Order: sequence, then C-alpha cells, then structure tokens
Amino acid sequence: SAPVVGIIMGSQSDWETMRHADALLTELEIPHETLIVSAHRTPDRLADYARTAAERGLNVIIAGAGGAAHLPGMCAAWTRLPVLGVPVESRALKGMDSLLSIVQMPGGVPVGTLAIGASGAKNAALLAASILALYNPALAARLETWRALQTASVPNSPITEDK
Amino acid sequence: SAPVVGIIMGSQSDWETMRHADALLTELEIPHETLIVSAHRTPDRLADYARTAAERGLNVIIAGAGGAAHLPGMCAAWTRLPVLGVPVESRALKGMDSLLSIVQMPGGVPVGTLAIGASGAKNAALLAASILALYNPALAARLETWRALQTASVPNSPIT
Amino acid sequence: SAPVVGIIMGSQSDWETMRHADALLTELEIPHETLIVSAHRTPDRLADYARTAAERGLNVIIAGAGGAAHLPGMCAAWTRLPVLGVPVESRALKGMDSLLSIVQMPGGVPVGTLAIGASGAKNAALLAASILALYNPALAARLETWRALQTASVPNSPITEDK
Amino acid sequence: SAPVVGIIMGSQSDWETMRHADALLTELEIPHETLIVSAHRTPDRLADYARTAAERGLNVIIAGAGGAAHLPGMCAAWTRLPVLGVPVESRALKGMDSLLSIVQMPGGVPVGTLAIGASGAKNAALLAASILALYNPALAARLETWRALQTASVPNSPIT
Amino acid sequence: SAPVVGIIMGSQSDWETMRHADALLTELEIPHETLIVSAHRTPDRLADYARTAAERGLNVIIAGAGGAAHLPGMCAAWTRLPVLGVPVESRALKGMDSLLSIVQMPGGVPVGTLAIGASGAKNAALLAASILALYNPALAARLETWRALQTASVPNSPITEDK
Amino acid sequence: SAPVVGIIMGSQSDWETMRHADALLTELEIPHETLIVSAHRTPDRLADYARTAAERGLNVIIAGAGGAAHLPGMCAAWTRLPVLGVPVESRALKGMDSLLSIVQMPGGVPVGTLAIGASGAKNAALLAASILALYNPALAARLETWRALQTASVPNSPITEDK
Amino acid sequence: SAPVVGIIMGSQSDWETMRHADALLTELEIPHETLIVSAHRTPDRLADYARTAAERGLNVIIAGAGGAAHLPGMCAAWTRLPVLGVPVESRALKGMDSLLSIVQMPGGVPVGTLAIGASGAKNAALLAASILALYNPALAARLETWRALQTASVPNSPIT
Amino acid sequence: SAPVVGIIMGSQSDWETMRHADALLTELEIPHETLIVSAHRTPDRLADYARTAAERGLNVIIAGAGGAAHLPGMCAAWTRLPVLGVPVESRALKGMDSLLSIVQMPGGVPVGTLAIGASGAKNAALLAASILALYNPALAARLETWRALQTASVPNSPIT
Repeated sequence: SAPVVGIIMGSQSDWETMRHADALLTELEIPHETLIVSAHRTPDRLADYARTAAERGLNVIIAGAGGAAHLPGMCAAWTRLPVLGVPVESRALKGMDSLLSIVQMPGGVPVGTLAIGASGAKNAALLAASILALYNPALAARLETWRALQTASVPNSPITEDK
Repeated sequence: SAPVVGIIMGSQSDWETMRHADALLTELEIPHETLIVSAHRTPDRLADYARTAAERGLNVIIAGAGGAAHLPGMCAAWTRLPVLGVPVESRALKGMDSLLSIVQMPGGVPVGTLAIGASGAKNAALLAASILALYNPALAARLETWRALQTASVPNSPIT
Repeated sequence: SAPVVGIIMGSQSDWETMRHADALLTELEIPHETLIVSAHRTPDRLADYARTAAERGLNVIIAGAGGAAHLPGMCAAWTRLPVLGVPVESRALKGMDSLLSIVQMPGGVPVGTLAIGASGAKNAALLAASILALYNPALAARLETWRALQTASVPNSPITEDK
Repeated sequence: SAPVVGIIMGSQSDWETMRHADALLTELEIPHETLIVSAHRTPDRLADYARTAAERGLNVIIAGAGGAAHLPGMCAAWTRLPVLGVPVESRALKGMDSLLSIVQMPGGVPVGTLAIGASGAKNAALLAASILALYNPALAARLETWRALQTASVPNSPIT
Repeated sequence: SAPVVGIIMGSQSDWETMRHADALLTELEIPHETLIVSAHRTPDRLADYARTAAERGLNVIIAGAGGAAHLPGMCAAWTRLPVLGVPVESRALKGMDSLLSIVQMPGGVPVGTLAIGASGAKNAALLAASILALYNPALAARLETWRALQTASVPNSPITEDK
Repeated sequence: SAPVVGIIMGSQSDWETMRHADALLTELEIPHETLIVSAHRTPDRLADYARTAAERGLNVIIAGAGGAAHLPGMCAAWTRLPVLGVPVESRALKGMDSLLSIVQMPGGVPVGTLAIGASGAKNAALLAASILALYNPALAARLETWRALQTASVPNSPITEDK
Repeated sequence: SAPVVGIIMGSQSDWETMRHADALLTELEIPHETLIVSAHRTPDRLADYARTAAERGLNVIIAGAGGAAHLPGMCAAWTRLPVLGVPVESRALKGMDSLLSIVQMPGGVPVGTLAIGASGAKNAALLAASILALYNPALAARLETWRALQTASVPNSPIT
Repeated sequence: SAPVVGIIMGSQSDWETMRHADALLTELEIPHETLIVSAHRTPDRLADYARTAAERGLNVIIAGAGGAAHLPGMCAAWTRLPVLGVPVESRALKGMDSLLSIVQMPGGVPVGTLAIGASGAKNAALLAASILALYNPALAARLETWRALQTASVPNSPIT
C-alpha cells in the first residue's frame, strides 16, 4: 500500500506529460505518490523530499521537468535511489533544452533519462516497473504479460484505406 | 560469482568509453561481464544475449554505442530487464546522433539514457549500482560510502 | 505478380508518410508488399522478415520509422538486400532524431536514407524503381517516361496573382 | 572490364573520405571509375557525366561532397540511375551542412544518403554492391562472404 | 524596360516567399523578370538560364529554394553575375536545411545569402537594389529615400495598451 | 519617479514579449521607461539612447530583440550600465538565432541574457530588481516578499483529475 | 576587505574557464572569493552558500558549470542576489548543453547568462563590476577607465 | 588608387580568416582597404566608418566577425552600400552563432552572407568582384579569366 515510486514534477503544466507515468504505474499495480516539487521555487522542499525518500520506503523516483530542467539532477544529488528523468517538451526549443539539461549529468550523479514528452513519461514508469520487478515476482509476471501483450498486439499490416 | 550486470558495446572502438563502466562496477565489487555485441554486425548474437539475459541471472544491462546507436534499444526490445544506454561520442556529430538514437525510444520499450561519453558510462554503472542496492544491503552500504566520499572529497577552492 | 519491394513501417501512424511510397510503386507498376514490423515491439518478426526477404523474392526493402528509428538499420543487419530508409517526422524534434538514427549507420551495414517525411517516402519508391530498372527494361522505360514528364511539367513562371 | 559504378567527388580534399568507397569496390572486384567532378566549379562536366552515365554502362553513381553539397543531387537530376550520396565531413559544421544539403531532396529526384564521413563512403560502396548483386550471382556470393566475415569477425570481448 | 534582375525559384510553393522580392523591386522601379527554374527537375533549363543571364542584360540574380536548396549555388556555378540566395522555410527543419545548403558554398563560387523566409526575400531585393544603385544615380536616390523613410517611420514607443 | 530601468525593443512585435518585463517592474514599484529602439533601422537613436542612459539616471537596461538580435549587444557597447538581454522568439528558428546573437558576446562587452520569450522578459525584470535591491532596502523587502510568496504558493501535488 | 562577489564553480576542471572571472575582478580591485561548490556532489554546501550569501555581504554571485549545468540556477533558487551564469565549454557538445541548461530558467528565478567559455567568465566579472559600479563611485571610475582603454586599444588594421 | 572595397573585421583574431578576402581582392587588382573595426569595442568608429563609406568612394563593404557577430549588420544599418558578411568560425559553436547572428537580418537592412570561415572570406571578395564587374569591363574580363581558370584547373581524378 505504501508508495514505492515517487513521481515528482515542477508544476501543474508538467502533469499533462507526467500523467502517463502515473497511469502506467497504476496499470501495473505499483503503489506510488505523485507530487509537485519545484527545483527553483521550492529548493528546500526538493532537498527534504530527495534526502528522505529512501527512509520513507521509496525505491525509484521519476522526475519530470522542462526548459532549464534541474529537478531530476538535483533530486539525484540528494538521494542514493535510482532517479529517472522525463524531459517535458518546452515551447520554443521542443524539449531539447529539457533533454540536454537532464541527460548530460557529469560522472558521479546519474539520471536515467527517457524520451522527450509523453513517451518518456510512459517509459519512465515501465523502467521503474522493470527495476521493481527484479525483487517482486508478482510484478515481474504482470510486466512479462504486459510486454507480451504489447508484442502480440502489433498488427501485421497498415490500414491502407484511402479516405 | 555469477554476473548480475552485463556491459555490452558494439565494437572495440567503444571500449575507451565503456571501460569507465567496467571500472566503476569493479570498484563497487559488482560481479559483471563485459562483452562486445553489435546490433548491426551480430544481430543474432544480440537477440540471443538479450533474450537469455534474465534466465542467466543478469539484473541490469548497460549498453554503449555511437552514431546510429541501436544496441541499447534493440537489447531492450528482447529483455524485460532494465536497460541503460550510453551514447558513445561519435567523430562528426559528437554523440548527438548517439544520444537521439538512444534516448528517443517510443513508449513501450524503455532505455534509461546517460550522458554522452565517459561520464555516461560511469553513471550507467552507478545507476546500475543504485538499482542493485535496492535489494542488496551490503552493496547499498558500499554505494553510500562511494557517494559520501565523492561528496566529502570535493575541494573548497580551485588550485592554480 | 509476386512482390519485389517490401515496404515496412513501425506502426499505423507511419502510414500517413509511407503511403506515398506505396502509391508511387503502384504508379510504376512495381509489385510490392506493405507491412507493419516494429523493431522494438516485434523484434523477432523483424529478424524473420529481413532474413527471409531475399529467398521470398524481394529485391529492395523500404523501411520507415520515427524517433529512435531503428527499423531500417536492423532490417539491413539481417538482409543482404539494399535497404532504403525513410525518416518519419517526429513531433518534438521534427524528424531530426529519425534522420540521425537512420542515416548515421557505421561502416559495414548501409541504409540508403531519403528526406524527412512524405518526400522521402516518395523518393524511396523512386530510388527502388531506379534500382529495379537496371535489370527490367519495361520498367526502365516507364521510369524514363515518368522523369521526362516531371521535367516537362514544370511551369516557366509562377502564378503571381495577388489574392 | 567497363566500369559499372562511378565514384565522383567535388575535389581532391574529398579523396581522404571517398577512398573508402574505392577500396571497398576493389575488394569486391566491382569494376568502377573514380573521378573528380565539381558541381560548382565544373557544372558542365557534371551535366555531361550524369547525362551519359547510363549509356556508358554505369549502373550506380556514388557522389561525395561537403558543405553546401550539391554534387549528388544535381547528378541525380541528370540521370535515371540510382545515385548514392556521401556527406563529406566539413571543417566548421562537421558535415551537418553536407548531410542536410544531400539528404533533404524534394520528392521526384532521389539521393540515397549514407552516414557523414568514411563510414558513409564505405557504406555507399556496400549499398552499390547490394544493388549490383541483385543481377550478378557471382558478386552476390562475394557480398554474402563479405557480410558473413564481417559478422563472424566481431570479437566477443574488448581488449585492454 | 528590359529586366536587370532575375528572380528565380524552384516551384510555385516558393512564390509565397519570393513575392516579397518581386514587390520590393517593383516598389523601387527596378525592371525584373520572375520565373520558375527547378534545379532538380529542370537542370538544363537552369544551365541555360544562368549561362545566358549576362548576355540577356541581367545584372543580379535572386534565387529562392527550400530543403536541399541547390538552385542558388548551381545558378552561381554558371554565371559570373552576383547571385543572391533566399532560403525558403521548409516544413520539418524550418529552413535550416535551406539555409545551410545555400550559405555554405565552398570557396570559389559565392552566393550572397539572406535570412530564412519573407525577410530574406525582401532583403535580397534591397541588396540587389543597393548593387544596382552603385551605377544608377536615380535608383540610388530612390533607395536613399526608402532607407531614410524606414528610419523615420520607427515609432518611439510601443503601444502598451492591454487588450 | 524618474526611471531607473529602461526597457527597449526593436519593434512593436516585440511588445507581446517585453510587456512581461514592464508588468513585473510595475508590480515591484520600479519606475521605468519603455521605448522602441531599432538597432538596424534607428542605429543613431540607439547610440544616443545608450550613451546618455547613465547621465539620465538609468541604472539597468533591459533590451529585447529577435532573429539577428543586435540591440542588447550594441546597447552594451555604448553604455557602462548593466545590460540585460531578452531573446524574442523568432518564427523559423524559435529564438535560437535570437539567443545565440545575444548571449555569445565576446569578452569585454557583457549582456546578461535570460530565457527565450516571456520567461526571459519576466526574469530580466526580476534580475533588474535584484540589482536595484542591493542599494534600495524598501525594494529589497518587496523582492524578498515576492520571492517568499512565489515559494509558498507552489502546490504540493498536481490536480490529477481526468477530464 | 570582505568579498562582495562570489565566484563559484562545480569542479577544478571549470577553473581554466573561471580564472578569467577571477583575474578581471582582481584587475578592477573588487574584493571577492573564489570557491568550488558542486550542485551535484555538494548540494548542501550549495544550499548553505547561496542562502547565506546576502547576510555574508555578497552582492553578486558568478557561477560557472558545464554539461547539465545546474549550479547557477540552483544558486539563484536560494538567494535574492543577482546570479550570473557562465556556461563552461563541455567536451562533446561544446557548451550548448551548458548554455541551454543555464539560460532557459523558468520565469520567477533568473540567471543572467554570459557566453560559453572564457569570454563568458570575463564578461560575468565585467557585468558584476557594472552592477557594483551603480553604488560605488570609485569603482565606477575604474570601470570607465577599463572600458575606455578597451575601446582606445583596438588597432586600426590587422598585422601580418 | 582609392579603395572601392572596404574589408573590416572585429579584431586581429579575425585576420586568419579575413586575409583570404584581402588576398583575393589583391589577386584581381581591386583597390581596397583592410581595417579593424569592432562593433562592440569601437561602436563610434563603426558608425563613422559605415556612414562615410559611400562619400569616401567605397562601393562594397566586406565585414567579418564571430560569436555574437554584429559588425556586418550594424555596418549595413549606417550605409546604403551593399554589405557582405563573413561568419568567422568561433571556438565553441564553430561559427553557427556567427552565421545566425549575421544572416538572420530582419527585412529592411540586408547583409549578403557567405559561408563560415575562409571559404566565406574568399567568396565575399569574389562576390564583391562580381558586383564591381557590372560597371568595370576590365575587371569583368579579369573575373571571367579567374572563373575560367578555376573551372579548367579542376583535375579529372584524385591523386593518392
């Protein structure tokens, strides 16, 4: 029942993207919490959240941010837990600023970075699931079933119908 | 002790980068295997490697490649294990090709992507350590020590 | 009657782009097949499709994908046939991720890469036609006529009409 | 034996790159010609070369250029033959200029584009080989051997 | 009366951009011609147009194209006249492909390149005007008046009105 | 009452962006002036504005421009005052041209550059405020209150409501 | 004299760049402190440093970092002081990563960003000087002299 | 003979690039002047230079600069003469900054922009020559000869 994944994001405007991570964890029956933590507007909130995450029982953090996207990296600075980063698509630079400011962590403090946007959010949840599945055989079986269904559900040919 | 992390790379030319991952895992006493597996030149080797990884006892795969870098993605396609991707710096485009071809995975098949180059290789090994630490207390304590020493070791001022 | 070109793509969403390759092969009376093969969701389907392509009588493969676009390159890993790659335009990065993940093949495994989007799909079909035309004189004549008409159909001046 | 592939490049400075195409064709015993043809400095040479390519017995043209790289595109404009384009690495922009000015052909006139640099030059020759192999069984068997040896030759682990 | 500037473009779709060059030459009373010449679909048309441009009395060529934009550069290969290049904005890459394929001419064959899009087209006409003005004092006076008016017409402050 | 910050921009079309700087200075009760100065169309206006800014009592200049964005840099060439640059988002290149042409000043003439677009304009005003606050204790207290409110106003969790 | 500018950088490897800021402040006789403070490796050091900067008498902070460069932004998050950011040139991406991760601050927390590299480090110190000059007449006169000498010193023609 | 082309550059560091423009004008016997004029460090020098260019008899200005490259644009702001812009290759961003800050002029004030680097400097001088040739028959014949020799001199095949 207690959360084992934390999904955090800098603002409400990130929710349109991060909701995909939430939905997938729920689908796979992974208890989690979903919070707003602003690296720039609530830096002490971030420090406290990241430094206590492990003792609160969290195993993985999924962090989403856009633009000068510092939330994943700074979270990783304060926790020993694996931190997964979702670059939120930005208006001008289409998430390239988000992507580079998350993935280009210097050696010593990792953030496992996923694709720009909704795909990245979904995949952050799947990656979290695959981490948790290493020690949780029921979840491993649910993930196997999920991946197997994804594969079996791919059609053989396109619907080539003109309109 | 049987390996719990697999480090794979497309070619010898990737080793200058991926050796940083190997060194870090060794420093933390994480049993691992370090292999060349080419998505493009040995696709069946890759398929076999990835599909049997879990049953062989691997927990995490770290995959490095450059250019049109397909090794991490395709590895992830064949395993349920977490796959971590290291973009190797390419000659012309400085690993931007490597980066985009690894990180931009469509929803459904993740690769946790690290920085271009040596930093990414080191961090993939650290990220793998932090994953393993979740269910290995002795390793968790060694990782805590590693992180603590990294933090404590930063000087207060630059030298000239 | 049996197909001599295979058009493959990762998903239905690629069809909006890849249909242009289909239309042009049909226009030039080139028998072909059109399939969905996902590099990431159906990797064994891909392996089987590519490794058997030659014995099934295929001469050219046209492969389209977007984002982390691995389908053309992995197809080329398993076939000795020429593989032509169409970068499908992606939402955030406008097909630059598609383009780099297709064209930047290391030495040893080629993918002949065309333009991002519909233009690339049309041109993949024309390039395939020009390959096939080398051994097929009827098709060579149809291609010559096609290219000649394209040239003769270019207007001499723009319609400069204000609106 | 009359050439069936033409390798053309805009200048001597492209040769460091395009020599990889020449070497590969020679390795596979594909008769070819290797020439300098500048889209910008010898545009009439280019026109003549491209328009007569087919009647001279050429089957594939491999064209290399850098910067505002127009040689492959314009070659394709004048021939019905398949034209393969090699972006040469440029000094400032590392072949991104070369790449975009070759690959982004409008619909109607294709250029099959390979990677920036030596890799692209090698792969253009391989792609040309795979085209020719469709109607030359002996060459198809040599290409099969080449691909098989590439695959079998990849080591299983890196050397230090 | 006879044209002294040639405006050329690859297709009708370029006219939305190149019309700005046409309008400005007309405004400055510069006789010119406006044509479609496709580098890729009518390469012999291009060769003939560029090689005869000087003897036909043209002094400047303004050439517009998008994507793999070869029309300005190839025009310059065949004429000794100054050639001005307008990168037409492309769909996927926003004219960056247009820009690089026009401006990055190797040493020996220049194209004077202007901004991506309508601004570039307007400025190609102004640059042409400034070239012609060197030998044409009536035009020099019209250009001076034009530039002077542009400067005098800039407002001192923005209209800060809320809506 | 007399202005201590100058907000300048190249054209009316920049106002949609620069208005955010104006609004924030007003919010913080910072007297300022807001003007159009075109680097390219009114270069002498710019020279006069920048060279007299200090003697007129200005302490900070906020300059906004897009495309080949020279207004901030040239302002800084003629004043000893701190100049803050706002890259206005451009149509084709999304403000990347704006950004590089403002931030990449060679050593010797600084422009403190903020984010592309509205965010940058808001932050140029906040940065100006933080500069002025160093010598103005009433303003320092208003800025502290503002920053404190920003921090306290961040919600703890997203509104996760489906629609 | 107590420092009124703080120069901070993530690591020794940044010093080759940030030394230009230090030299300029020294040239203008601006008391300052020059420190290593890592956003990623010493986040609590950063928090303390930034939150106490004002009460320690600092007026401006100049922060340099490369790659995923978070030091300036996070410094600004904890201080009301003006923070100036120097993108350090990174190996692979030449400071484009550094630049975007520093300049693209969301509204509410500014960082005044300078050019990638040594130029940016020098200009951050000049920009800090121009800020301090607003309420220090002696410094304003020294900055006027510095700017005047820069202008007067430019040669009229190049040397060969 | 009074100069009819002005070559200007922001600093000595631009000379390695702009010397190619100077050499070409000399080769074609085009009287010119070659000067350092900094948009940022000598803005009044620039204003004077550009505003008096025409009355001094200049016909074309070639302006080179790097980074946030404002010299060509601002020159064009003050003269009715055609201004040609040479993006100097910058250290970090390889002249992409230079290129965008020169070519992306808003409508109303043109700069005819050439390639990044030495090529652009050479081509700015050629473009200036082609402008002058319109009303100088002797020069037009020399330019014809130059272009003809360039074309005729291209080899037919590469050397090894």
